[PDB]
Amino acid sequence: MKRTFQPSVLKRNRSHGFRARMATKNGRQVLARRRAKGRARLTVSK
Amino acid sequence: VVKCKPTSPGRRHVVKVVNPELHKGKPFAPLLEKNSKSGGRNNNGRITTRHIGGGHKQAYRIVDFKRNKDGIPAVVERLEYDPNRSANIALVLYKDGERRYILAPKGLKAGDQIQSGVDAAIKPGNTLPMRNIPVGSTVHNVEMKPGKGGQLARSAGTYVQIVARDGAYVTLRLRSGEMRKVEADCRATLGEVGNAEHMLRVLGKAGAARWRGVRPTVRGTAMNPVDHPHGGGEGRNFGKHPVTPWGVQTKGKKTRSNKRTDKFIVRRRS
RNA sequence: AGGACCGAACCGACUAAUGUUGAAAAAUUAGCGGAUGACUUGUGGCUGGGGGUGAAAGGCCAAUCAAACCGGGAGAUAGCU
RNA sequence: GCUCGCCGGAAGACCAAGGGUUCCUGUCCAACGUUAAUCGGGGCAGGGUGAGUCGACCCCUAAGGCGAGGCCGAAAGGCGUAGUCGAUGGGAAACAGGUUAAUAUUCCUGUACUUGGUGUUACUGCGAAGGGGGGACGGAGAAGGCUAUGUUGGCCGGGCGACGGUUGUCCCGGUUUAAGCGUGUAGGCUGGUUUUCCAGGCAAAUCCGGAAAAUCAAGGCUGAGGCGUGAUGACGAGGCACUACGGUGCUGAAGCAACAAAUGCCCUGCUUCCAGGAAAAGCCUCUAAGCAUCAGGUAACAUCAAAUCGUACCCCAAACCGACACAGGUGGUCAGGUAGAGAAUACCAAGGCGCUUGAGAGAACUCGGGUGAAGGAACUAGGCAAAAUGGUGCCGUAACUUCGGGAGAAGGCACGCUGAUAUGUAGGUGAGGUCCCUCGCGGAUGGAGCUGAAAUCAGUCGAAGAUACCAGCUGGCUGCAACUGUUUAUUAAAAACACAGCACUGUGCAAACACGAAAGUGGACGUAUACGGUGUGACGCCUGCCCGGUGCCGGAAGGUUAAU
RNA sequence: AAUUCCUUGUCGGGUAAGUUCCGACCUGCACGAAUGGCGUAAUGAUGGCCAGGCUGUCUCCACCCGAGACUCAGUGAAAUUGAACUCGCUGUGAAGAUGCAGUGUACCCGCGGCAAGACGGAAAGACCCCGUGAACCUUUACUAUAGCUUGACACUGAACA
RNA sequence: CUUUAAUGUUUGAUGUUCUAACGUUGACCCGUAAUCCGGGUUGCGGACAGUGUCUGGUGGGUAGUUUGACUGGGGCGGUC
RNA sequence: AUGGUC
RNA sequence: GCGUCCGUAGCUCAGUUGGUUAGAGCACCACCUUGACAUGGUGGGGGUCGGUGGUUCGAGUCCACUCGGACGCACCA
Ligand SMILES: [Mg+2]
Ligand SMILES: [Mg+2]
Ligand SMILES: [Mg+2]
Ligand SMILES: [Mg+2]
Ligand SMILES: [Mg+2]
Ligand SMILES: [Mg+2]
Ligand SMILES: [Mg+2]
Ligand SMILES: [Mg+2]
Ligand SMILES: [Mg+2]
Ligand SMILES: [Mg+2]
Ligand SMILES: [Mg+2]
Ligand SMILES: [Mg+2]
Ligand SMILES: [Mg+2]
Ligand SMILES: [Mg+2]
Ligand SMILES: [Mg+2]
Ligand SMILES: [Mg+2]
Ligand SMILES: [Mg+2]
Ligand SMILES: [Mg+2]
Ligand SMILES: [Mg+2]
Ligand SMILES: [Mg+2]
Ligand SMILES: [Mg+2]
Ligand SMILES: [Mg+2]
Ligand SMILES: [Mg+2]
Ligand SMILES: [Mg+2]
Ligand SMILES: [Mg+2]
Ligand SMILES: [Mg+2]
Ligand SMILES: [Mg+2]
Ligand SMILES: [Mg+2]
Ligand SMILES: [Mg+2]
Ligand SMILES: [Mg+2]
Ligand SMILES: [Mg+2]
Ligand SMILES: [Mg+2]
Ligand SMILES: [Mg+2]
Ligand SMILES: [Mg+2]
Ligand SMILES: [Mg+2]
Ligand SMILES: [Mg+2]
Ligand SMILES: [Mg+2]
Ligand SMILES: [Mg+2]
Ligand SMILES: [Mg+2]
Ligand SMILES: [Mg+2]
Ligand SMILES: [Mg+2]
Ligand SMILES: [Mg+2]
Ligand SMILES: [Mg+2]
Ligand SMILES: [Mg+2]
Ligand SMILES: [Mg+2]
Ligand SMILES: [Mg+2]
Ligand SMILES: [Mg+2]
Ligand SMILES: [Mg+2]
Ligand SMILES: [Mg+2]
Ligand SMILES: [Mg+2]
Ligand SMILES: [Mg+2]
Ligand SMILES: [Mg+2]
Ligand SMILES: [Mg+2]
Ligand SMILES: [Mg+2]
Ligand SMILES: [Mg+2]
Ligand SMILES: [Mg+2]
Ligand SMILES: [Mg+2]
Ligand SMILES: [Mg+2]
Ligand SMILES: [Mg+2]
Ligand SMILES: [Mg+2]
Ligand SMILES: [Mg+2]
Ligand SMILES: [Mg+2]
Ligand SMILES: [Mg+2]
Ligand SMILES: [Mg+2]
Ligand SMILES: [Mg+2]
Ligand SMILES: [Mg+2]
Ligand SMILES: [Mg+2]
Ligand SMILES: [Mg+2]
Ligand SMILES: [Mg+2]
Ligand SMILES: [Mg+2]
Ligand SMILES: [Mg+2]
Ligand SMILES: [Mg+2]
Ligand SMILES: [Mg+2]
Ligand SMILES: [Mg+2]
Ligand SMILES: [Mg+2]
Ligand SMILES: [Mg+2]
Ligand SMILES: [Mg+2]
Ligand SMILES: [Mg+2]
Ligand SMILES: [Mg+2]
Ligand SMILES: [Mg+2]
Ligand SMILES: [Mg+2]
Ligand SMILES: [Mg+2]
Ligand SMILES: [Mg+2]
Ligand SMILES: [Mg+2]
Ligand SMILES: [Mg+2]
Ligand SMILES: [Mg+2]
Ligand SMILES: [Mg+2]
Ligand SMILES: [Mg+2]
Ligand SMILES: [Mg+2]
Ligand SMILES: [Mg+2]
Ligand SMILES: [Mg+2]
Ligand SMILES: [Mg+2]
Ligand SMILES: [Mg+2]
Repeated sequence: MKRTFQPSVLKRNRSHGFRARMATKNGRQVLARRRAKGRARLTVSK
Repeated sequence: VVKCKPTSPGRRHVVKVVNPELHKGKPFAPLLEKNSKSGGRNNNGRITTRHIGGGHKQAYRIVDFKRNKDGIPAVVERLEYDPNRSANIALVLYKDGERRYILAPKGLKAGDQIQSGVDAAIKPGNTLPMRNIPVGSTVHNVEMKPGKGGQLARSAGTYVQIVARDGAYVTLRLRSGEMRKVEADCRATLGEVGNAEHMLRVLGKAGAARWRGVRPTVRGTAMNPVDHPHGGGEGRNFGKHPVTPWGVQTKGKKTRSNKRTDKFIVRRRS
């Protein structure tokens, strides 16, 4: 079939990337809710 | 202007409109630009006026709804199929090399010498403002504020007829049958607009919608009642007064409230 | 010339037999429909939960739909087992 | 190692996606592998990814994102001008041979080609933020000219056959050579050239634009492939000295001709259709600003550049998406034979695999299949399933009709091989031979040679000649819907929805109307022959009565009447 | 008739026979003119019916070749399950017995099958009821709202008549 | 006081000419390489229109809830 | 405006 | 099978309009007209307003139920 995950790096870095988390002020709180619980995979940039 | 011969279901009902006066070639190059298909969605990215989207690549042709150059005569060169509007567009060469696009009147060909301005002689093709036109002669490209651009009466085959020149105002009769006051010094153009049989064109099939960019239209009593008032029924039922999607009555209810323009509307269209 | 015909790629999925802790949480084998058009397809961008999109079945929106997914009020309330 | 089998438009040969040592070389079999297991895509360790030319950045953009100021929202913020990014598209350059256990257009071999400055000698007009030309652009269609490509000849070398025959019109291989560089053919486009003047291109223009006169009759562009050079080089039958069964070094004949032919190329060209087919830059031209001969551009030589980054490997699967080493899915590139209309089909070569459990016996029963005496739908809800028809050519073909259709209506007739017509014809191609010559890649007369249908007539084998594989069951009355389409991904594809057409009605433009508290945007850079809403659903014949309820439209003298 | 209940209405073809089909009648329970009437060439993976061709669909099933199922070798699951030394009957009885009461047959234990029972086993039943339980939906159910428009006041000015 | 109508005024309505408040999704010049915006020059409209406050009407566009029990099982009848 | 039937 | 309009002359009628008192069209013909039939007229009987009660002297009439026809049915698989 045509399954759910169809992978693309140039879409993933623009959707769930760090510079995607950049401009949205409601996303700065998301980064500040991952740093302040201390995860290793902060965002899915590589 | 012939019916197409019934070879197969799909050309059984086609009446074309063909015209051999046109240009079988490429448009004039420095007059194009880009008119991309906006797809019926605004900056918020939502469908606001429905049914639109699809079609063919419509390259805009710039066209001069002002005709500002007084005095200088202007020979016509050829005619072309501007795919934006339902008229045809003449290509005009002035006496000093400037080319332009204008609307095509009814009696136009290759060889006419039109002239724009105040002191133009009276013949179809010419333009001149409406305190020198004589009363009764039917005009197109009528402007509502002096110098804006041709705004009234600009379709395939329309006209407006000047009936009275009193004071510092003129009174028209528009193509939708409503009289109208206009400032006595707006820039109108004599004679009608050429391609007078667009209404004879039956398109023929479904495909001539979605080669023109009109999507399907689902009538009201198809839907389920969260999408339109007319829905429901275990079968067919239309037991409610006929409405829009958004609540309002549609079979007659007037919707004009632009009360800053009612100085000029002399009588409504009946 | 064709929203033409018979027909492989390609797209779709009408009937029957397999199989329903199977090779697959929707497929396989013999047959089927369209197949220069209102088509099919790779890339990118746009729309957003009472809102989006709909050639209209309440369909579909991350294997979830007559109101999605996650966290919070919330240890919601329960004459009922 | 050698018998057998399977795909050969795939399960063969590669890349962009995505994964991230899965790649090669030693060593190990405890878990992993659906079995055994010395083997591995498994465990450990070591090696392996070489660029001026090929891909990313890079100059310029399309959708669209952000957006100094700016406008508008309670703050968050929402849009949006100047600008700034965004590939999926435009922009300079390299082809062949050889080597590694595992990389090559990247290293080596002869040969290239472009883009930058700098420095010389010669002549003088250069300029960017604007101007102009150009980049620059659909769908369908037929021909013509070719090529990759294949076949039979020409030649070179080897073979005389496990049993009948095989010194020959006999058997097998081999016949390959690129980029670049002068030439301007098939074929396509445009008439050139000299001069006066102009309100136009945001100011100037000596190029584009537009009036005007003199002439000159072909000037310029475009461009597939052979043709000359590249190239006395490389490759190549091999004979073959070592020789571990690892391979190594010298050597090395032919290297021509015809015929056929693409979906590739001339082709960004031609004809024609209505639904009328992008941008800015690189590339050229043009000027007033100004530098007044220092800069600055244009020719041969010489110099060095040309940095960084990514290149292994799988990439229709065992490495990606599907929890499985999953009968699932995923976009592009190449296209051999004998039949064949053909990328269908049947067997094949180049190439790859026998799908990680087996050895047996020959029960009921079940899955997948081949055959069948008499009858031939009596089966059942129902001809469900199965069987059957099935191609090319010719004669022929009903009611009904919107003149097209119905129609491949229905039914029939010939078909294998051999010989002759013709020792291979009609046709296609085309070498010599000769003539002028406006000259070159010539133009004609010319017919060698090659290739090769289709038909008629005799003759012959079988039970049967479209023999296998592919390859329509036909006809008779109705119900619904005009039709082609589309949806309930994952139990309903239908009579449901759509549609061309008709009709009401709203809207004169800062339109109605929708997404938005608001700026603004769609509507459209559209203007009533246009747009939105509702309803019916081609076309033919038609669309009648009822304004009392209930909507809606028009009236404003009268009674009831809010805030104030 | 896709609408017709009394109904297989009534007649005629089709069949030996025809509750469906085609053609007429009208006593239409309750068609009907743009939520459209009737009609129609072509078309439909469409609804209904008869005919020729064809045969395992069938009367009536027989044989054959292959992948399983049976045996031996290696790897090796899952649903369930209070416990178990787990027979038939007539009767009793949460009222439809392997056990209770009476009676009669039966040496203990495996593989190959058939599927009647153990109210067999996955799903705290969807059907109706109960819930002063909720979601969506409709309206001339109630109560308020966005939007629409009505007048007063401000931004709001002078003369005028 | 029945109840008029002439000098002056006390205050809201009905209409018209003007413009300085506001309007301009009308042209021209500047910031400017700029159609957004802002500055002035003008033309047209103008005491309207547009907007804030209260009030009348309309308002399933949108929202929250209600709709009883008894009953030889419920709805329908009765009954309270 | 009155004037059907035999 | 809530409840309604309701229930009458040889045919449909009106009359409950919060109560008392009897109203028609059509039409059976004897007679007035026309040569002759009606189109016109006098006329006589024809309603305890289905039935049983009560408020009531005065009710066809203000009503609770019974036979008959139309006017609304939802729930239920
Ligand atoms: Mg529309
Ligand atoms: Mg329509
Ligand atoms: Mg529709
Ligand atoms: Mg529906
Ligand atoms: Mg609604
Ligand atoms: Mg109905
Ligand atoms: Mg109805
Ligand atoms: Mg589909
Ligand atoms: Mg289906
Ligand atoms: Mg299949
Ligand atoms: Mg086809
Ligand atoms: Mg087709
Ligand atoms: Mg929600
Ligand atoms: Mg889903
Ligand atoms: Mg909800
Ligand atoms: Mg709480
Ligand atoms: Mg709880
Ligand atoms: Mg609680
Ligand atoms: Mg094979
Ligand atoms: Mg094939
Ligand atoms: Mg490994
Ligand atoms: Mg190894
Ligand atoms: Mg193992
Ligand atoms: Mg082992
Ligand atoms: Mg390996
Ligand atoms: Mg390994
Ligand atoms: Mg190098
Ligand atoms: Mg490159
Ligand atoms: Mg953009
Ligand atoms: Mg912005
Ligand atoms: Mg800002
Ligand atoms: Mg850029
Ligand atoms: Mg790209
Ligand atoms: Mg690219
Ligand atoms: Mg330029
Ligand atoms: Mg083309
Ligand atoms: Mg060749
Ligand atoms: Mg070749
Ligand atoms: Mg031999
Ligand atoms: Mg021999
Ligand atoms: Mg040979
Ligand atoms: Mg070359
Ligand atoms: Mg490599
Ligand atoms: Mg390799
Ligand atoms: Mg592959
Ligand atoms: Mg796979
Ligand atoms: Mg799975
Ligand atoms: Mg395997
Ligand atoms: Mg296997
Ligand atoms: Mg076996
Ligand atoms: Mg057997
Ligand atoms: Mg058989
Ligand atoms: Mg038989
Ligand atoms: Mg036989
Ligand atoms: Mg039968
Ligand atoms: Mg069948
Ligand atoms: Mg078959
Ligand atoms: Mg259909
Ligand atoms: Mg679709
Ligand atoms: Mg389905
Ligand atoms: Mg706009
Ligand atoms: Mg319809
Ligand atoms: Mg219809
Ligand atoms: Mg009507
Ligand atoms: Mg009326
Ligand atoms: Mg009315
Ligand atoms: Mg009114
Ligand atoms: Mg029927
Ligand atoms: Mg009926
Ligand atoms: Mg019936
Ligand atoms: Mg009968
Ligand atoms: Mg009938
Ligand atoms: Mg109907
Ligand atoms: Mg109607
Ligand atoms: Mg179809
Ligand atoms: Mg029968
Ligand atoms: Mg098997
Ligand atoms: Mg077994
Ligand atoms: Mg075993
Ligand atoms: Mg026991
Ligand atoms: Mg018992
Ligand atoms: Mg028992
Ligand atoms: Mg059982
Ligand atoms: Mg069993
Ligand atoms: Mg049971
Ligand atoms: Mg049970
Ligand atoms: Mg329960
Ligand atoms: Mg509600
Ligand atoms: Mg109850
Ligand atoms: Mg009951
Ligand atoms: Mg009385
Ligand atoms: Mg008489
Ligand atoms: Mg039912």
